[PDB]
Amino acid sequence: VPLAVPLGQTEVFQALQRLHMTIFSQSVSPCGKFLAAGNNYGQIAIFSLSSALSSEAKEESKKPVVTFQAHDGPVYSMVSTDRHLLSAGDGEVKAWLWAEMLKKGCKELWRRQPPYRTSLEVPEINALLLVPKENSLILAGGDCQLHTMDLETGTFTRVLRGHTDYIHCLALRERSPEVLSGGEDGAVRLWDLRTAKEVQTIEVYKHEECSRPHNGRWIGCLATDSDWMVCGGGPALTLWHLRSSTPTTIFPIRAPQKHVTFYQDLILSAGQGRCVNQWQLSGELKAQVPGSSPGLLSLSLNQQPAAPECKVLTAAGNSCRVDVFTNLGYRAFSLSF
Amino acid sequence: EYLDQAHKQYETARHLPPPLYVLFVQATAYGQACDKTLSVAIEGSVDEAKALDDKRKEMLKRHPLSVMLDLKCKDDSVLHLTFYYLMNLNIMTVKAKVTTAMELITPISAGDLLSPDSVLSCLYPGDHGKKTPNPANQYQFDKVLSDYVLELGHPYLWVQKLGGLHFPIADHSLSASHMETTMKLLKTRVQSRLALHKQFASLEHGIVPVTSDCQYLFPAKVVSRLVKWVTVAHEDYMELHFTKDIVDAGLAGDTNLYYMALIERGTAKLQAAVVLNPGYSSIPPVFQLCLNWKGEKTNSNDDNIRAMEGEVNVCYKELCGPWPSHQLLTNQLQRLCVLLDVYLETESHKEFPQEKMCLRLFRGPSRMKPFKYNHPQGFFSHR
Amino acid sequence: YLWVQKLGGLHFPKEQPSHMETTMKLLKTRVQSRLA
Amino acid sequence: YLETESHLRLFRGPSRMKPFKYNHGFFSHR
Amino acid sequence: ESVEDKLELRRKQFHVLLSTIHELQQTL
Amino acid sequence: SIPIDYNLYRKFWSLQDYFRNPVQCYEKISWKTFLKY
Repeated sequence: VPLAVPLGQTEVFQALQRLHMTIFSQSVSPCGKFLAAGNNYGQIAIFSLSSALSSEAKEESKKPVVTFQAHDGPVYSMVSTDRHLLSAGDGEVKAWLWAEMLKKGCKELWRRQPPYRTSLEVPEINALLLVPKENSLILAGGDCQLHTMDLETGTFTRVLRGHTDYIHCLALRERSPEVLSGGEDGAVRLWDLRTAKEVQTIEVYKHEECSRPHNGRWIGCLATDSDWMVCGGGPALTLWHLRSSTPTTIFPIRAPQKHVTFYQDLILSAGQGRCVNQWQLSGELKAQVPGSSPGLLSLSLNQQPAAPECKVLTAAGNSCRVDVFTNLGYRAFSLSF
Repeated sequence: EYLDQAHKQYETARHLPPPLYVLFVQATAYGQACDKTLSVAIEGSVDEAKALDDKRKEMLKRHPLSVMLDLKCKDDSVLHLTFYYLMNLNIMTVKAKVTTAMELITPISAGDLLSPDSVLSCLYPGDHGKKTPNPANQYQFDKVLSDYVLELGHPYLWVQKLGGLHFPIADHSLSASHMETTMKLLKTRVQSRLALHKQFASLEHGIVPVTSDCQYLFPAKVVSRLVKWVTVAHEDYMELHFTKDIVDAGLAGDTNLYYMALIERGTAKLQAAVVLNPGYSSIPPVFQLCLNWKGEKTNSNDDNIRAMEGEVNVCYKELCGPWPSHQLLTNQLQRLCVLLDVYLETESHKEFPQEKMCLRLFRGPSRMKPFKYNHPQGFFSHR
Repeated sequence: YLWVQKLGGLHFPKEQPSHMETTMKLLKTRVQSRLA
Repeated sequence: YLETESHLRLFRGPSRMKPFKYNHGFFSHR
Repeated sequence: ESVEDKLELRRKQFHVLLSTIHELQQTL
Repeated sequence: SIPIDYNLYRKFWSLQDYFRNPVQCYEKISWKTFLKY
């Protein structure tokens, strides 16, 4: 079972870094062919996903084709555009080109840092929201404030102040409020971009159907179906009806859930457990597919045009490896960092 | 001389085997060149030098001449090496003996630190002391062992590079640089084992021996203390439920020393399994943590346990001090005591009052607790 | 050379395990041989 | 006054002032 | 300096005596 | 196209080839591959 024994100070240190690695973020290329994984140590790996899914595939094809140090602190969030890869690291966002990150140069385009309260902590950036219909980017983190940045020029337009503690996740549903934000304070807030005000607040811990005071009050994940909402984290995995703010159904699971998303007609979830949780919208546990990590922090559906062969579900968390699901009942393989 | 022997040693060294003669010449040259704290001698009888279990005994035939070199270190202690030769196998081996000037009152958990079976086992990374280097001897023994290893000595690779044997005829140029590098490695190894002996003698009394130099690494007040430090066995290490990752990574080999530390606060017990490989102060000990405080908070169901393991294992170079950095294990244990204090005080609800000046309790997606210490202002930040 | 140090008194170990008159006679033969 | 007397910053200003303002949770200067 | 020269002369005389003893042992 | 797990394909039909010849499950290496697959 111990196949590779390191036998050397550098290789023992590399085995210790791989053993203590956490993969926070995932991003996909504009084509389906590449994957990007953010690191505990501020590194970024680039995964040739089409080469991994090919018929000709080697054991060294499940390795980063380009990995590079990109931030001083951990990479908590990535997002991708038509041409760029935006990565939020220590307290600032860097931008990378997909054409140049495969080459030997690996230079950055810009480096933008939002204005702060000048406290001596240099707060994090937990969630990156890429807004269509206008070239914009929403920053959220330990400043407890939502910053809006233009993508063309590095100017910060709106600052939104509704939360008490820091923010974990953002959302988008293309209507009049159009922006959800959930945080450590325990309330999902709605942020109309035109008036730059808060229009609705849903406190999930106040409702006794959802409370669970043992884990605490923190909202880790949000999801939108433009009429519905899935809110999870500390309290419970709950299905809310927007414009009513009523808890419709509860998903009966013990472990706290760090990420949630809408599938075609399923609910995908992952958290402190080992497995990926597939729910039905009524509230019935359809499946639990075991992964290779003891806990998961990120899911990604690679639903991109011009590459139908790169249509997989990728999962990552408290490990140095990424589980790739070519089908939703079993893992096909795993990409080492 | 009271107000020579080299000629008698040359008349004795006339009868040595060629790898033993090359070792004698290079050892005298290195002793006269740089390090005068070295002495060599030849032990044997010149009359024998002039010249199916019986086949096994005559195959494992020791040459009657052997060489014996001893080093003294700056700890009033000496290391004795005796090199033996096997003319039927073309392999030379070594027996070792560490002796100090004092009585050397040993503790219980010291054990295999200075036990002469496994002192010099992994000078270079690996080499195991077990297997024969050249495969021609493996084919010869296949035509016809560890008890004979304990009886005769260990056939390492560095010993045979000292003799001049090149295994893919003795050479002085092959012995030249390898001589100085291996003597420096022996001088570090013996000092490291004596320092670990002193540290274990202190750690069995529940006291973590910290030096006057390392005091800036830690805060002043500490509440958590070490109550048990007991060496365990390999199989006992692999029977533990919370150490599967070390074994599956390939770090829990046979040639390691396995320890159990137990650190407590009020109804809070923390079991820390420790792996040392014999290249200490160059490769750090690896820790695994299991907190039996409420239920069983282990590495698989908690992320702050994994954060403390990352603060101890991966960031170990912050804890190494000067160039003779043999104080690394005590610095890791003291930091892990500090991390247990932080994990118990900064947990949100109250059996443990929070006296830390952290100024922010959680950050990041994993809701991380502050585990980095800042000395000139004295406060805890996040990593 | 090695014979220079054997005349000087220093004895060094060779790689594989009345000097004065012999060395001076070998010098006497070498000079006559080179002149011849 | 009793704990911060010498045998995040202890003194400032020409009069060497001790931190007496509370922040609801650390002490700064006025 | 005079004491060091006398000690060096005694050391050279002892070395010459040791060399003469070595030459006598080599001749015999 | 549809994404295809080729590794499960190759291991599964190699097991099928092992079913078609039961004599092969007496060596060392073939039996080890049979165990893994």
